[PDB]
Amino acid sequence: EVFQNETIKQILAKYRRIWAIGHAQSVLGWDLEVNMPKEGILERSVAQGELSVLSHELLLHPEFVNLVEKAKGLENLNEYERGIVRVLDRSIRIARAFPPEFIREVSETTSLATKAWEEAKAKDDFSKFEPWLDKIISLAKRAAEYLGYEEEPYDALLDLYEEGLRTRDVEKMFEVLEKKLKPLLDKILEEGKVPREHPLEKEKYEREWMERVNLWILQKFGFPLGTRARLDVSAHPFTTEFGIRDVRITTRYEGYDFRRTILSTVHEFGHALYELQQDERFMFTPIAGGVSLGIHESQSRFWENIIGRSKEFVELIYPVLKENLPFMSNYTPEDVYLYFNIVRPDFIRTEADVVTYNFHILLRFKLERLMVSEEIKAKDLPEMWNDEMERLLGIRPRKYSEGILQDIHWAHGSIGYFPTYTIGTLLSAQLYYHIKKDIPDFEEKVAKAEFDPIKAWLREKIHRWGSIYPPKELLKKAIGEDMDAEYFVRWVKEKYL
Amino acid sequence: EVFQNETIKQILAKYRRIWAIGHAQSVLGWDLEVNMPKEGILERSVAQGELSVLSHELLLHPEFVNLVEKAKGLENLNEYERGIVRVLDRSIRIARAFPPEFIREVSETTSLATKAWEEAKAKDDFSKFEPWLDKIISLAKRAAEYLGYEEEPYDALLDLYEEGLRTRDVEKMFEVLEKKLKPLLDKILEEGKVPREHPLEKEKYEREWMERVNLWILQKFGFPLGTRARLDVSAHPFTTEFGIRDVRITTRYEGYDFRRTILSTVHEFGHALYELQQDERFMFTPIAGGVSLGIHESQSRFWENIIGRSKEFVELIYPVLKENLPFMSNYTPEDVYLYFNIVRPDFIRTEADVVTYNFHILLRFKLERLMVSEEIKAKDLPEMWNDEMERLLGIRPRKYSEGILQDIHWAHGSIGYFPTYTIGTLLSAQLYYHIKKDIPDFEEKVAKAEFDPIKAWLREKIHRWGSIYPPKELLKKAIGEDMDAEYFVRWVKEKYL
Ligand SMILES: [Pb+2]
Ligand SMILES: [Pb+2]
Repeated sequence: EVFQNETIKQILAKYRRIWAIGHAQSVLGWDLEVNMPKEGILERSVAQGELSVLSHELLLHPEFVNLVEKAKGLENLNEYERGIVRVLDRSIRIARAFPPEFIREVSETTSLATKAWEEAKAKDDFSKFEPWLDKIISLAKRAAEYLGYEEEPYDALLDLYEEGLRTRDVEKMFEVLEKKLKPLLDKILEEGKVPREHPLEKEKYEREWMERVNLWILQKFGFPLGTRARLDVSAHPFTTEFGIRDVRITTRYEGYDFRRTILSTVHEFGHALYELQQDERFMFTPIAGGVSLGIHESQSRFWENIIGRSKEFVELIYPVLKENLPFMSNYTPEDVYLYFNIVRPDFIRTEADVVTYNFHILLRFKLERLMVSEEIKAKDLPEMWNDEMERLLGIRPRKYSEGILQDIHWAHGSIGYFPTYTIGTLLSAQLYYHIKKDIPDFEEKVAKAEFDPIKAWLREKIHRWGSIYPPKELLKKAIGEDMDAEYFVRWVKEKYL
Repeated sequence: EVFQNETIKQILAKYRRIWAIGHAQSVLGWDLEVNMPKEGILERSVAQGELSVLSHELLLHPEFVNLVEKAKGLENLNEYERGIVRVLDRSIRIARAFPPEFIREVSETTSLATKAWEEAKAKDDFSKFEPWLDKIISLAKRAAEYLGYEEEPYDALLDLYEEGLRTRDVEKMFEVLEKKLKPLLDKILEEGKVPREHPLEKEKYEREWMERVNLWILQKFGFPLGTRARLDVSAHPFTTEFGIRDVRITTRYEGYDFRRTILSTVHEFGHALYELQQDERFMFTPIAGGVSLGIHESQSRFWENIIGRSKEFVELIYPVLKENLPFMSNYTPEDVYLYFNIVRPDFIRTEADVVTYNFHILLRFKLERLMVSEEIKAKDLPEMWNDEMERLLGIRPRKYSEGILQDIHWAHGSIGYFPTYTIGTLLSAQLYYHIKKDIPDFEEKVAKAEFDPIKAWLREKIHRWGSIYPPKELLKKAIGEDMDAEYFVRWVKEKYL
């Protein structure tokens, strides 16, 4: 049926091994964050490394590569079998772009740069990370040359994190935002409409109270606990796919500002539902699973912002908040709504509201493009970051930790990564209007906890496709168009004005 | 220092990969029992299988095998480097003894036999497992021929589960038992000394009560929770070693008969301490970790029976039982002692007291030797089992589930396995007297929760050695003698008379 071709089948058979190591890498990663006794890190780390080299070795074995090439030279194949080849070709390609010596240099520099960044952020000192940032800039440019690119070198890094993404693509969405979203922010901020803060931010809670609420919400979403999924706690919330029938998410309980743990769980649910609603005929193959960071964040932001911060979701969860939270006997459902939608330009990207969030990514996009294109100097980055933070949000970091040092990404060498976050927020708005068309009683269904039709919509339009088509081709096919920042602007306009 | 030789080092480097897959297999196995959502079994199972073949493939790679052979031809090497070779030679040897076609036949037959046994036990029908038992008997004999053996074919299976174990060895310990332990049992059973049952067996408890007690006991043992170890719940208690700095044990809360969860946790602690107190200079090498099932059960039975069922341990935990168990306000510490040491011949091996336990293994030993030696018939096994149960314990199974069908072992094909359980019980007694010599205030230290000297004793005598020496050579070196069933008899005599 789905996989008929003989060459395709020999590929998939070998792929199972590669798939198996990945299954193990997932469990290892998850357990490291969730259960592993502190001192087990050294042995966990070596195990993780030996497998990564093994995995890489298997993917590039002459036999495997020969089969892929061969199959790529076949015209008989259906879309599914073709997907296998597109996906695996991109993998083999990216994998052999880096000379083993370079992969080594990066691992080394990265490891040491993260450690140097980690203390530099805590002690507010950019000098302890500066040199490392210059080394990371050089590697990025080299990487761009190893990968190859048509227009700009930055296209190569961007394409690394989002298949088919180009600098011109990123350049465009941010233009639409700077001219149409920026003013909307100013207007919102000056009318005193929504508040910049809320007293519920200070309300303290005991872990068990909120885990009762989160649990309740996940059950309302139909999250298959104990059967195909799990919810646990970790330093930072994340989602993992051990398989189509085993997807797990985590969250954290800060102990205060309950909005955090709630929306964070919903955000991850969004990533999980996607993996959960994959097509089981693709099990053990490279076509199963989300196609990219961008499409993936479209799913997490859909559930978090489109639904989680909507008034209906607030009414739905309101009674549950009252039952488990004592301090809730002093607030009304509107109080919770205003709380869930506060808008306030601030220093930290991870804390930014939905309106100010994308500007944090835009500035990171500008510094990144310059870093890899012109001859930028690390020692000069802090000021460019600060001037940008000031030009977009009116505020200026007073210490490195509130500015250029807040995120780990650059120290890990993740250059060209940041823009996929904006893509998700944008796509989450676009998707909303398209579903708002086939399900006009969207809001009513949310208020009543009838999410099956919405889950089913997402499945048919995005999820079931897995990695069959590249990100862009996937959108056209399912939404009849490409990404368009415009929707995000309307969504915001229609929500705050 | 420890690993100097160049050939040894190239071996250890390649071994890391093999070691890494094993690290992953452990995590996979553990998570399957402890966290995995029910439906994730298919994908977990395939992952587990692909790795086992990979592992096997790596162990037998010409490069690896050539290095081992080469090193085996070196006379310069220290005991440690030598240990590496002994261990790896035995592994490569055992691994290539079975033709790939045979490994396949067994996997197939085993899988289907376990399923057929699983229903056969539930529906009390031996016919649904009988044919499968005949197939398993044939494989066992073939296996013995593939492995090779000097005296009996059964030596080959025995050696498979306990390096260096011979049928003559097993034959001996059971002789000493049948003539010296058997009467002791009769005497004990006829004087009304210890009871055959206790009312505390019926006392019900809520999970949280007992997990407070278990937790307390593990902390009294110095079990490094959150740092190098964990305690969780699973269908059946077991211990796993993800690493020297990551060892985990589980237990279960039946909900009644609290002795079970307590001693079971202590039993597993025994296995864990062993892995925990390994020598870190052997990390990532084949010499780190327990040498065999036998030595391992010596450690679990040491802590479970030598200490866990001793009067001092009962006094130590007594106050804690009172605090968390309401129904305990009706019993005294002697009541708990009698309860912990009841003696009663019964049908189920896993439930047998320490005095009647070894007879369950002796009968399994007799049927196993005949099955692989003479031309035994599956259809005739039930009656031989029943006559043996009657000849040793006076009772006769009335249904297959109480007899020949109670254990999974044969259906898994684990023939020649059972005797390692007796070895552990025996060795746990021998060890007691040897430690009773260097630490005559043994009992006093237990009553006061001063276990460090006892842990240290075990480390120096057994644990630190890892897999450097074969089981037998290990005993001689550390205890100045070989296993001798006699000690177990005295221990029992000195405890019940
Ligand atoms: Pb996310
Ligand atoms: Pb055990």
